Amino acid sequence: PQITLWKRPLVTIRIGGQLKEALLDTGADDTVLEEMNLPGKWKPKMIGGIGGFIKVRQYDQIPVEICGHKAIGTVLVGPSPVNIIGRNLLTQIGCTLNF
Amino acid sequence: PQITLWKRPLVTIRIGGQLKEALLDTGADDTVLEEMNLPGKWKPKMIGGIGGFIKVRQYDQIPVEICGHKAIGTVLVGPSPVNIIGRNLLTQIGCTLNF
Ligand SMILES: CC(C)(C)NC(=O)[C@@H]1C[C@@H]2CCCC[C@@H]2CN1C[C@@H](O)[C@H](Cc1ccccc1)NC(=O)[C@H](CC(N)=O)NC(=O)c1ccc2ccccc2n1
Repeated sequence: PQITLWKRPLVTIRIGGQLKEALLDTGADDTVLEEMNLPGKWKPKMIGGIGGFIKVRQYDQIPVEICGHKAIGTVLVGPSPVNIIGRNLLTQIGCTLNF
Repeated sequence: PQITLWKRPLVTIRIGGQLKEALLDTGADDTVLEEMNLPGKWKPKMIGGIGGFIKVRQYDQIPVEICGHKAIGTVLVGPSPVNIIGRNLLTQIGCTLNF
């Protein structure tokens, strides 16, 4: 589809079979999720943006479906106010910026 | 242009007569530039990101040229590792997300 930027580009994703709302974020290298209790091994990581760094848990090879387009890769879980879909998964769904 | 996302969507902009590299960021509501001088009055403001809140200088009605496209709007100046072009300006240049 085509997603306009008049409002935050929030879309429904499925991860762990849960449905969530998440921000399509061309400025994010990573995919960062609101705290959720995913099973599996993880590695600690620190990621940064405006305001500083937060501690997150890195889970690998997690399926994430984005408006019906399937992806699989790394998701970082921790105390973010918003679920963010970053470039690692936006590339997998063939997302471009256009103007 | 059509811009893919296997690398950061960094483009050249012109602001205040100077060229800068900036990130095309669909996740950012606002446009936030690294600390610099701009002409005119500014007002103190605060904005929040993944790592928490920062103090910024708000400049209104600033012209910014983004890959040759003209925008004129609010630019926030503050401590950042990256010059970020947010939706307030992306929408002025007709930028959408597509997949
Ligand atoms: C820019 C404003 C403040 C207007 N908005 C944001 O920061 C929004 C805020 C919402 C709500 C909180 C969670 C984050 C989301 C989306 N961000 C926008 C992002 O696109 C944001 C933009 C940004 C890029 C680079 C530096 C600072 C801000 N990106 C990130 O926060 C992500 C997190 C991540 N690791 O995926 N960051 C980066 O991609 C990144 C790249 C390079 C780099 C270099 C040095 C230091 C930090 C850093 N972060």
